[PDB]
Amino acid sequence: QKIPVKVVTWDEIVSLSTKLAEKIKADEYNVNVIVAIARGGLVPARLVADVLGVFDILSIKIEHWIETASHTPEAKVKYPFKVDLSDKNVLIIDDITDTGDSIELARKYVMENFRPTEVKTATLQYIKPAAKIIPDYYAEEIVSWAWFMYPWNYWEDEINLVNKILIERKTKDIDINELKRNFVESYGIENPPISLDKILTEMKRRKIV
Amino acid sequence: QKIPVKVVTWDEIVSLSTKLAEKIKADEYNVNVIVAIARGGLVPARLVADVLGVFDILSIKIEHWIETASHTPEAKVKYPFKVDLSDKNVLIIDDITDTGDSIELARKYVMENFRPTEVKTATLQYIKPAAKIIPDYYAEEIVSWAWFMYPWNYWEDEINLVNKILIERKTKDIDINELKRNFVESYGIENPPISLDKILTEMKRRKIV
Ligand SMILES: Nc1ncnc2[nH]cnc12
Ligand SMILES: Nc1ncnc2[nH]cnc12
Repeated sequence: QKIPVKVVTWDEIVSLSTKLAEKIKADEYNVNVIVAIARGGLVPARLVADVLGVFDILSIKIEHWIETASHTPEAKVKYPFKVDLSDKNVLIIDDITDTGDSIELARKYVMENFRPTEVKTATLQYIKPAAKIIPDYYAEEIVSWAWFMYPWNYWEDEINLVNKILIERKTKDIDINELKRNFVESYGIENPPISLDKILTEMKRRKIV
Repeated sequence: QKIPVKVVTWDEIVSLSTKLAEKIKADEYNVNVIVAIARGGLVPARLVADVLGVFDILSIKIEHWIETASHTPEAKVKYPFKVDLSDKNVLIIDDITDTGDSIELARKYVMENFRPTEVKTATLQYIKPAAKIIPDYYAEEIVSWAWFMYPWNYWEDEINLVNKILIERKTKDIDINELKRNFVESYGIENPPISLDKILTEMKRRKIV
């Protein structure tokens, strides 16, 4: 019932994004167009583009669906479109390769619909034990599964982590102090980037509580 | 010949992005889809999405062209596509409104090709004196023109700032100490986020020097 959670800072994102770009430099892959996987790849896409000198970034939104009875997972491009990237070297970017389901779909999608000369894949992180497909480049190998909390995800991640606690509670409990204590117990996070009272307020606004 | 340059940190981006989101919360605009203007809007787009709870982000790349003899400016969507966003509330996001040429184009483009129920515009910064169009939301009003150096633009911006200095001189064996001095004199930057020796190396790699 504990979940391993790792808080990632902006300094780490800069550091990881730069290291990722350096691998691509060293490999002398000449990137013309970066395709970001939305939403997780937008930020790393931009930073890699800055270091490598890539002017053209596009994005595709990938949704993840689960069938209730079978527990079957399915990944889908939402708002799919076509453009002509023939004559271009494409780099697909996302934040993390977990199962590898996302970069697998992105790669197929891009090859069929953008028809680029070449395609490669890159993510900041790569979970060795979990990944069915290995991205062509990654900045950091992860050998033990954890949930990575990115700085562009602090609100949503904390909202979901709070929710996971609240639905266990047999009797409602507003004592923010209980909530904070559980957060430490369950997630190992003594100081959430966004304070839990702010998270609660926002959950109310959204009609989540 | 001096250029007013403002270095923007990540802490400022987080702060600005959040303030921008708060204005949108307060205004009770219910955003379904964020359309980011690439490349400048990708990062702010992501952060705003996190704070507001928006799952769908798309992007359009906007180029800026200048006619040599006439000095006529023209902004153009590159790799244009169409998708169906009817029944959706769209928020278009960019880093800065300078002339306003970009958000003007984006807005027209989006209404004509995505066909959303409603469209609004947002940027982190807005230059009052320069802007011919005004974004619906902005985090910070700028009353005196400056070049804003964003954290996702440090390499490219510094490369261009270095170049502007090098073309004034004839003597072609680059003195780094001279270069650093000029950087302070021309831009007011004593401590560039990326060290100029790294910038120079990268300019070489790209065949810029
Ligand atoms: N392990 C993980 N951490 C953060 N984001 C993810 N998205 C999919 N898997 C993830
Ligand atoms: N004044 C400015 N600062 C940073 N980026 C820009 N892009 C267009 N105008 C800009």
